Amino acid sequence: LKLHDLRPARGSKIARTRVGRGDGSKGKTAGRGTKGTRARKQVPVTF
RNA sequence: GGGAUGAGCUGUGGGUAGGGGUGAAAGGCCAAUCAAACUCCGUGAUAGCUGGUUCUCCCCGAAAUGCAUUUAGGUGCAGC
Ligand SMILES: [Mg+2]
Ligand SMILES: [Mg+2]
Ligand SMILES: [Mg+2]
Ligand SMILES: [Mg+2]
Ligand SMILES: [Mg+2]
Ligand SMILES: [Mg+2]
Ligand SMILES: [Mg+2]
Ligand SMILES: [Mg+2]
Ligand SMILES: [Mg+2]
Ligand SMILES: [Mg+2]
Ligand SMILES: [Mg+2]
Ligand SMILES: [Mg+2]
Ligand SMILES: [Mg+2]
Repeated sequence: LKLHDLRPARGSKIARTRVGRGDGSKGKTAGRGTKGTRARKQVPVTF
């Protein structure tokens, strides 16, 4: 009853990771680290 | 300082247009840009390259080696 009583099951929904938002999280390279290809592009699986 | 009746200078009007013109030839000039003008479009071209990437705390925590490579400042797999 009463729409203000519905809550999702625990573990069903978890917040997305925002990756370029300061030093306390994935800071500036956003997990990329490198200076090479992988810092700006993807490497094809076939290469 | 050079020429200053000459292969002179100059006005007005016109013509040659981009891998094309024009050049007593320097790759010179073609609207302050020229070893291929400019504008718009393809187009948010591509760049193994440079730069940038924004709030917090808790736990753990490297590598800079091997192999191969049109490879050596890149990448794949292993190692961590
Ligand atoms: Mg910073
Ligand atoms: Mg990562
Ligand atoms: Mg890398
Ligand atoms: Mg490096
Ligand atoms: Mg950087
Ligand atoms: Mg593909
Ligand atoms: Mg004319
Ligand atoms: Mg020459
Ligand atoms: Mg000019
Ligand atoms: Mg041209
Ligand atoms: Mg060309
Ligand atoms: Mg296209
Ligand atoms: Mg520790």
